[PDB]
Amino acid sequence: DQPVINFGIISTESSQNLKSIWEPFLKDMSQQTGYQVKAFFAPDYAGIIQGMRFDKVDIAWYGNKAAMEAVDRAHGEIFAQTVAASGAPGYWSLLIANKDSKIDSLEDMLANAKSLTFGNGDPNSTSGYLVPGYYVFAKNNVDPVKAFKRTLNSSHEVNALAVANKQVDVATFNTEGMERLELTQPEKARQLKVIWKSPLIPGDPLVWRNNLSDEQKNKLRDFFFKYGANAEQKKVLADLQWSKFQASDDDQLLPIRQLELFKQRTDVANNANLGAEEKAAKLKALDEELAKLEKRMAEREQKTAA
Ligand SMILES: [Cl-]
Repeated sequence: DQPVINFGIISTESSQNLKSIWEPFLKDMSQQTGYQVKAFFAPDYAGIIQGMRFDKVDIAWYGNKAAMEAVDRAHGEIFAQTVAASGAPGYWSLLIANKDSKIDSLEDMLANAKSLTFGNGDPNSTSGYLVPGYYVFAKNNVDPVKAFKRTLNSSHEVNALAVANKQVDVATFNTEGMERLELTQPEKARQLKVIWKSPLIPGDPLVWRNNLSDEQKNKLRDFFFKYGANAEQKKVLADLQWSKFQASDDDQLLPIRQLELFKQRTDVANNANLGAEEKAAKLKALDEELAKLEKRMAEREQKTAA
């Protein structure tokens, strides 16, 4: 009758794939903390966020956008951040096409959109939805829900396989998923080429529900920050594509929130269906949120100055 920690793991890949690399880690977490740690999977990232909102998920590995939603809607708090095994300070979003495709660039895709099928990402994905949503779509005034022959919304792994198998022409993806696919399904990775790469996205945070007990919070902090001390733990980390965990907080999300608001604002400005007053009202509201955010960001950068 040892207390249970439900650990949410976002659907970047199939649960079967995730278990093979997550189970050794959760077993170590169980041993070190004295809790029974059980994986919580879902079909999409929303399942983890909503699970946390109703206290079915205690702690989770999220991407940055899902962490933002968890903080805003699911009583979440960031306490740690993953660091790439390579030492990279983050990862990147990709657009992928099949190696046989004549689409070889963002311009080729946009120029030919009406003839193409597009695999968009999970709507709570940073690399799969938000990042390309802004840099590829909003900035170029092309709406993925209208521009293509057909669109889908799928996990990273489902998009990669759909492009590999010639079911979708272009899809969103990311560099961490690519490395994983290269390991688990090299025959599929061999069918893929990268036609676009985003700016750097910061490392994924770990988030807990803020009503977790003090004892659980403290033992979890101790576990994450001390992990990687020996060969066994180093192997676990490497298989998860990490080198270590470091301390973080909700302010990790400030630039993510900025990108989210840049996207929403540009999407509203681009929307030719809106009336003059309806548009002006929405943009005023969004610009006030951006002003408040950028003041907070300025405060944080100036305290690092002085
Ligand atoms: Cl699955």
